[PDB]
Amino acid sequence: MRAVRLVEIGKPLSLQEIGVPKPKGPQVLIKVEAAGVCHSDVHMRQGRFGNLRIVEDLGVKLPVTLGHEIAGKIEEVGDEVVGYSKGDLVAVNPWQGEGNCYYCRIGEEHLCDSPRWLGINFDGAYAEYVIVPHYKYMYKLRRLNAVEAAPLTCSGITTYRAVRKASLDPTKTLLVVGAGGGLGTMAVQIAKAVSGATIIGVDVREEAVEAAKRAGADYVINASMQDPLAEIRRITESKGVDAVIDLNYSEKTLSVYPKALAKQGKYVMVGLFGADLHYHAPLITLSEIQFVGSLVGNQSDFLGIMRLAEAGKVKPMITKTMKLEEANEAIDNLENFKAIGRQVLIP
Amino acid sequence: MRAVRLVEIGKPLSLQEIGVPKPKGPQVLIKVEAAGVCHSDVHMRQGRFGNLRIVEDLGVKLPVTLGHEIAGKIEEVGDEVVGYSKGDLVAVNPWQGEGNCYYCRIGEEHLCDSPRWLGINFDGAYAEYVIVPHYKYMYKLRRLNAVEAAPLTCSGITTYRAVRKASLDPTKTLLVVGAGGGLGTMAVQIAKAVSGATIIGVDVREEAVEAAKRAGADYVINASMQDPLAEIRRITESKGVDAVIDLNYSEKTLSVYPKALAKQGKYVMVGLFGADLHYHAPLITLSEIQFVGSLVGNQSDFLGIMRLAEAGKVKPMITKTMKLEEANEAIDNLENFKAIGRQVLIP
Amino acid sequence: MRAVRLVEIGKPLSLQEIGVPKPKGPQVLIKVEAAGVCHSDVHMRQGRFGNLRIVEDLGVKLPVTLGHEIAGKIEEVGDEVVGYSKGDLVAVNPWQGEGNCYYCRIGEEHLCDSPRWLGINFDGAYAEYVIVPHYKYMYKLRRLNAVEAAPLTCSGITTYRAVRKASLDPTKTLLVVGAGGGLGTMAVQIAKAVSGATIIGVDVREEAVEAAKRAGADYVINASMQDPLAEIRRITESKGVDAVIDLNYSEKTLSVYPKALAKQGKYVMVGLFGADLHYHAPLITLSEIQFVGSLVGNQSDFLGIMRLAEAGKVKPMITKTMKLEEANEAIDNLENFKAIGRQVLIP
Amino acid sequence: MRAVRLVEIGKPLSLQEIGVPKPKGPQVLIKVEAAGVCHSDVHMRQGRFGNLRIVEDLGVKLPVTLGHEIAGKIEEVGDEVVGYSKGDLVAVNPWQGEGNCYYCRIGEEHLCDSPRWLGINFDGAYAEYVIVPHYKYMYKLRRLNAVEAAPLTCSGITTYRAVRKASLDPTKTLLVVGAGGGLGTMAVQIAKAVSGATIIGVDVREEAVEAAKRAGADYVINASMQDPLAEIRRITESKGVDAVIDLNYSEKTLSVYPKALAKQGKYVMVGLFGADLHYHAPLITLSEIQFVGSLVGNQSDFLGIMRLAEAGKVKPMITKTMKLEEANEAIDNLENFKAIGRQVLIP
Ligand SMILES: [Zn+2]
Ligand SMILES: [Zn+2]
Ligand SMILES: [Zn+2]
Ligand SMILES: [Zn+2]
Ligand SMILES: [Zn+2]
Ligand SMILES: [Zn+2]
Ligand SMILES: [Zn+2]
Ligand SMILES: [Zn+2]
Repeated sequence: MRAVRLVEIGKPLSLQEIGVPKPKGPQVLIKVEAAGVCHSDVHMRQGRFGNLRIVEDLGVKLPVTLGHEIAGKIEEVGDEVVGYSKGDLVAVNPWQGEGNCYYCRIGEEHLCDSPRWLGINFDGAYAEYVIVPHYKYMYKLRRLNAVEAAPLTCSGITTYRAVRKASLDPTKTLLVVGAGGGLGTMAVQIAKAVSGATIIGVDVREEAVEAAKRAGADYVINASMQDPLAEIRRITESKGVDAVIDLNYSEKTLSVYPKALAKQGKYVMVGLFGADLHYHAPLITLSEIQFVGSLVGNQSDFLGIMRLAEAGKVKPMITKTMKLEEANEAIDNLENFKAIGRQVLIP
Repeated sequence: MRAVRLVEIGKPLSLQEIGVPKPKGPQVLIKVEAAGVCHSDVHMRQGRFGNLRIVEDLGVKLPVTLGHEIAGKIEEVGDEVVGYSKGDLVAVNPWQGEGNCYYCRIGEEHLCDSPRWLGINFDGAYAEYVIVPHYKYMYKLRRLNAVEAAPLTCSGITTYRAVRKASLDPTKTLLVVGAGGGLGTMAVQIAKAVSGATIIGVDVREEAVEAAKRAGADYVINASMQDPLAEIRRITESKGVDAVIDLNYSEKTLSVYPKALAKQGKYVMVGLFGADLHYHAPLITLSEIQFVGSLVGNQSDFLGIMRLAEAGKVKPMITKTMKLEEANEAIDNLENFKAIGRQVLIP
Repeated sequence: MRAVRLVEIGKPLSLQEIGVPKPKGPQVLIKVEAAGVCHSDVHMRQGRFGNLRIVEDLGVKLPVTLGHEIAGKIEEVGDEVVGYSKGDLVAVNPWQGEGNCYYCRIGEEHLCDSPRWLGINFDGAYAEYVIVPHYKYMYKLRRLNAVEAAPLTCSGITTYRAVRKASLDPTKTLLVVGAGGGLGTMAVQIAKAVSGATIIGVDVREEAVEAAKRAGADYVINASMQDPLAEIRRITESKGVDAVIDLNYSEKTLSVYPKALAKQGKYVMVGLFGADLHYHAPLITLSEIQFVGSLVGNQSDFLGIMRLAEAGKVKPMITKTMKLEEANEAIDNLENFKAIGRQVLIP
Repeated sequence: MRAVRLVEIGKPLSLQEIGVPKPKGPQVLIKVEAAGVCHSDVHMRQGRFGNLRIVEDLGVKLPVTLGHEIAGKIEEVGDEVVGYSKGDLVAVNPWQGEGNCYYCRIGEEHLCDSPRWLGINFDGAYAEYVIVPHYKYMYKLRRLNAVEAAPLTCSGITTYRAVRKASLDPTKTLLVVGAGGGLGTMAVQIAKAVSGATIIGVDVREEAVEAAKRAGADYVINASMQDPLAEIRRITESKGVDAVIDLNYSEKTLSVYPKALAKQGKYVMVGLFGADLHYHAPLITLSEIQFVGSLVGNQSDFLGIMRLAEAGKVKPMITKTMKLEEANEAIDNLENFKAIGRQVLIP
C-alpha cells in the first residue's frame, strides 16, 4: 500500500510502498477514507510535538506514517474484536494509553506515561490502510461521513475537553478567543450545545467575527475595532467572564484576556505556542482565578464529541480535501498559514 | 471602650476611647477575649490589602479598628438573634458578604462584590467589644477557648480552603511548601485529617522539618540540605505530585515547586506577596497543570475548620498572648520577622 | 389591602382586608402583578405540605396569606436595601433560609431547619402587596413580564434543580416522564438548554407527545401505543438511560421507569404524591443506580432558571390569568384536574 | 495444577488436576499465595451472584475455578507485559472490563457490559496458578504480604468505593451499619483515614461494637440493647446522619436506618441480600435524600485502597489461613455463619 512517512527529520515526508499489516487479537484494519492534516503535523515533520522529541521522548522508531486524524471503513478485524464488522464506518481516537500507569487507571488515557499516539509515535492514517491497536478506540459513524468525522478526533476532542474544563453553567459567561477560526467556531458550537452559558466570541477580522456569530455566539467582539476588555465589561455588566478558552494562545492573548476574568474565573489555555504566561500572583489569589491547560482528550471526551456531532448538535469543520500525494503540500500550507480550512486527505 | 485603630496610613495604630456600639436586629455584640494578629496586619497598617486601598477600593472611612481574628463571649444580642445567648463563647467568621451579588448567591461570600470584612474595612476586634453584623457568622466554642480559636478564623479557614482546592484523594500526593511554619503545619494537619492523600512537607531549617513531620507529614524534605525535586521525584516514582499548596509564596518558590507537579497537578497559591507567576505556556497545556489562587474562605470552610478543631483533629496554632496596648508592638515583630508564634491580644 | 388567606384548614380561603406592611431594613415591599397558583396550594388549603402541618411543623400562625409564586413592582424599599429601586419589576425566590443552620451555611437555604417560605409559613402573594424579607431573594426582570416570571419561582427553580441533579453531560441520555405536561415540557426545555444530553420524552397521549417534541425532545414515546421500556431500550441500544426525571411521580411511574435506568443511572423524583418507592435492593447495588429526591431549590438554582428565562433560552409556562378573588376557584380547578395551564392571579 | 472448581451447581466444589495456562501478550500467570474466601462464594457455589446465573448471565462455561480475592508472586509474564517481573508479589483487581463499552470508556470498568470477573465468570484463584487477562489490573506489594493483601481486592475496594459514594467531609457524620464485622471495620478505618467525618458505628453484639470503636468510630451503638435511632438523634442533635453505609443490608436494616438520615443524606447500600427497599416517596423529595447502590470498585478505587494499605493508613483484615483442599469447608463455614475472620486459602 502507499503511505506518506516521516523517514528523516527536517526532510519532507516520503511516499513509500509498504505492506498492509494483518490485524490480530483486538486490532482492527481500517481502509482510510479520510486523514485530517493539522498544525501539529507541521511541528511533527520537524521531529517534535510541542517541545518533545518523537524519537527521544515518545520513542518513535523512524520511519513512521503520520496522520492522527482518522476515519474509514473496517477492512478486517482481529479474532478478538467484538461489536464491529467489516464494512463499518468508524472514526478513531488516536490518543491511546498502555493501561497500567496512573492516568490510564483513572481514565485519562491521553495523559499516559508511555503514550501510543496514532500517527505520532505509531503508524497513522497517511496511508491506504491503518491498524488500530484495539477496537475500543473506535466510534461507529451513522450520520457523519469520514471526511466530516476525521477532524473531530483531534480538534473536536480538544475543544470538547476545553469546554468541559471551563466549568460552565447557566449562571456563567464564557469568552472564546480567536472565535472565528476553525478551533474557535467549534468551541463556540460545543459550548452552545452543552452548557447554557452566555457565549462571547472575540476575534480580529470582520469575517472571523461573523463566523463566530454564525457558530452560535450570543455576543461577538471585533478586537481590532473596539477595546475588547471594555466591551466584555459592558456585556457582563462589569463582572467579567467566568471562563476564557484561548485556543492557540499567543503572547498577546495571554497578556490581555486574563484581565477579562471574573472572580473564580478559569482561563483555559489550549495549544503549543512558544509563549510564556506572566501574571501578578496577588491578582490570582485575590480573585481566586485559575489558569488551566488542556490538550486533546480522553475516551469519555471522544464519546462526547462524537455523540454531539452524530446528533448534528455540532457541525463538521470547513474542509478542503486533497490526495495523499499532496501531504507535504498540505503541511507546507500550514507553515505559511496558507491553509484556509481543515485539510483532509482522501483516497 | 478601648480600641486600637488605624486612623492614618503609615502612622502607627492609635489607642482610642470610643463608645460601645448597640447590637440591633441580627447583630451581636461580642466582648473580645482574643484578637489574633497576623502578617496581614503589617501590610494593613499601610492602608492596603494585597495591592488595594481599604479606603478607595474597600471603601474604608478611617478611623477603622483592626482585628479580623475574633473570638469572645456574647455581651448582648439584637432582637432578631436566634440560637445564641449572652455568655456564649464563640469564634467569628470575618469574611462577610452582603447577600445580593453573584458570589453571595452561589455561597462564596468571601468573594462578595461589596465585602464586609471585620477588621479590614469594618471595625474589628482590636478593642474590648466588637459588633458582628449577623449571628450566622459565629461558631459556638465547646472544646476550644477564645485564644485557641481566634487564629482559626483566618489561618484555619485559609488553609482549610487551600486543601479543598488541592482536590485531594487517596490516589494522590500533596506537597506542602513551608510545611513547618504556622500555616504549613496547619495545612499538613488538615490534609492529614481530611483526604487520605500522601503528604510531603518541605521546609528549609531542620527545626521546621521536624515540626512538619510532627504535624503529620508522611515525608519531609529539607530544601537547605537536599534538592527537593530529586526527593519528590523518587517519593512519587517520577510521577510528581498532584497538588502543591504554597502558603505565603515568593519569587523563589514559584520558580521551583511547579516543576514538581504531576500531569493534572494543581498549584494552589495562597497569600499576597509581591511576586509574579512566570511559566512557559506549553508546559501548562502538555501536562494539564493548573495554577489556582485562594484566599480566606466561605461559610462552609469556616464550618469545616471549626468542626475539625473542636473535635481536636487539628491543633491550635502556637500562640503568644499579649495586651491590647501591645498591638503596634505585635505588628512590629511581624514587620521585622521577629514574631515567633501567633500573637493574640487579650483585652 | 385585599389579601386572600388561609384562615382555617378545610374551609376555603378567605378574602380579607388587611394592612399593608411597612418595609424596614433589607426588606422590600412589592406590588404584586402576578401570583402563580399551583398544585401545592391544593395541599396547602388543607393545612398540609407533603405530609407536614404548616402550623405544627412550619410554625404557621393563622391566618396566612398564600402565594409562593411571586412577581411584581417594587413599591417601597427598606433603608438598608441596595441595588434595587421603586418601580423595578422583579421575581422573588420564596424558599428562604434564616442563615445560621447547617443547610444555610452550605448554600442550601431551601433545606433550612427553620424555613421562611413565602406563601407557606409567611405571608405570600395572594394580596395586593407582599413583603420580601431580604432584597437578595429578588431578580430584576427585563425580558419577562410578571405573569411569565412568577411560575418560574416555583416550577422553574424546581425543574432546574431536578435537571442539575440528573448529572447530565453529552455522553448521556435522559428520560423525562410525562414530558408533555407543564413540568415535563419545562424539564425537556431546560435539559436541552443546559446539558448536551440526548433527551427522550415519554407521555401517554398523542397531544402530550407532540408537546414534548415541541419542547425539544430528541425522541418521544407514546406509552399508550408502544411499551415504553422496550422503546427506551431500542433508542439507547440496550444501555437504558443515565437519568430519569419524574416530576409529580405517581405509584405507576415509580413502578415502571426505574427499570429503564442504565447502570449508575439517577432517578430524580420530585413531588409530594403519597406513593412508596419499592425496589429490589440487589438491583440497586448491582447497577449502582441512585434514587434521589429534589424539591424547590436554592439561590444558585433561582439564578440559573431566571438567567435562562431572561435570555429566552427556556420559555415561560402556558398560563391562564385570573383575579385575586378567584383564588379559591383556581385551587378548585387544580383539585378537579380541570386546570389547563398555570393559573396566575392578577390583583 | 491443583484447582478447586465449580463443576456443577448445587454440588460442592471439586478438586481437579488441570494444566497451567501459558501467559500470552498482556496476560500474567500468577502463583497464588493467598486466595481469600468471602460470602459471595457461598452465593456462588449456587450458580448465582445476587440473583443472576454465571452461566446464563455471565456466560460461564463450567467448570469455573472460583477465587476472586487474589494475591501472589508472578510466575510468568506475557511478551507484552511491561513494568512487572517474575518474582513480583502483587495483588490483583478481579473486577475487569473489556474496554469497548460505555462503562469501560469512562473508567468504571467494574460496571462493564461484558464483565470478566476473575473467580466469578473467569477462572479464579482457588488454584496454584491463575491467569490475569492484563497486567494493568495488578498492584505491586511492598509492605503487605499476600494474605494481608488478597482480601483488599474485594472487601477493601468495596468499602473504599462505598465511602467515596457517601460524599463525606469534616462537617458531616457517617453511620456505618454492621460496623464491627470484617467489612464494617474496614469501612470505619477507611472513613477515618480519608474523610474527616464524625463516624457512628452500629452493630448488634458487644464484641462487634468494641471492634468498631477500635477501628476508629467516634461513637458506637449496640442496636441489640438500645434504640439506635434515638441514640443517633442524640449524637447528631436531631440533625440525623449525612450518610449511611449499610454493609450487607437486610430487610431489617433497610426498614430502620433510612429514618436516621439527615436532609440530603445519602444511604449507600452494599451487598446482594434478597430484600426490598420500601420508603415513602414524599420523605425522599422533602429531604432530598438519596438511596445509592455500590458494588466492588473500579481501577481508581483499587489504586486508592492499595495505596492506603501499603502506607499502613488502614490495617489488613483479621484472617484465618487454610489450604486449597478446605475450600468447601471455608464456604460451609460462611453458610453456617461459623466463620470467624476472613478465611484465606494458601495453595
Ligand atoms: Zn490534529
Ligand atoms: Zn498509561
Ligand atoms: Zn489573619
Ligand atoms: Zn455579595
Ligand atoms: Zn408553586
Ligand atoms: Zn437555615
Ligand atoms: Zn470477596
Ligand atoms: Zn466494558
